[PDB]
Amino acid sequence: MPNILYKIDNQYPYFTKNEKKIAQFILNYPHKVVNMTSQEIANQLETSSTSIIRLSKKVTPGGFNELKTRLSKFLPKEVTQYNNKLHSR
Amino acid sequence: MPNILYKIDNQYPYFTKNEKKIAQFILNYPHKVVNMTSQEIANQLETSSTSIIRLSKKVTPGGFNELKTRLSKFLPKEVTQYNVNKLHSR
Ligand SMILES: [Cl-]
Ligand SMILES: [Cl-]
Ligand code: NA
Ligand code: NI
Ligand code: NI
Repeated sequence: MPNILYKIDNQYPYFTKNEKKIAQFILNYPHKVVNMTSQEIANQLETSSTSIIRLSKKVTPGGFNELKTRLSKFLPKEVTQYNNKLHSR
Repeated sequence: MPNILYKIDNQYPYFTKNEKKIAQFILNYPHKVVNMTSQEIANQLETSSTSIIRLSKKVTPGGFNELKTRLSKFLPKEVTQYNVNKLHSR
């Protein structure tokens, strides 16, 4: 079974300085990322939205939407009824 | 300021299967947790009280009781006097 965080962690050392900044953010704040727009991430990291998109496409074919989808699989499931579902994105 | 739920949410993906079970319960039922013992949580989750204590110490140095103290800061405050608030109990 694939694991996007495993991939990013192990590819990380060969990324550019800017790619590393974005990747480290993803690895360190994977929960926060899934409910952020690319523009929001860019402002937080003092980079461009485009850069967030390009690194997303580098690590997964479907880019930013797919990165968030994939991340969400490794986040906590949410309670459906308080007497479970995939984490939101 | 620090936020223990923020920490657990963002560390969660790298935890072991058992740690994730415990952490998901804390994240999903944080109010329920503050008035449970580690043995009660263990029985709910079909795991060991020691594993609850270990996960607690992993996320906060004071362990299980400190976990509950920190959680209580993010729970509703309770009414001190009913006249026609205080830190949530632990
Ligand atoms: Cl690894
Ligand atoms: Cl978060
Ligand atoms: Na970071
Ligand atoms: Ni969440
Ligand atoms: Ni209460």
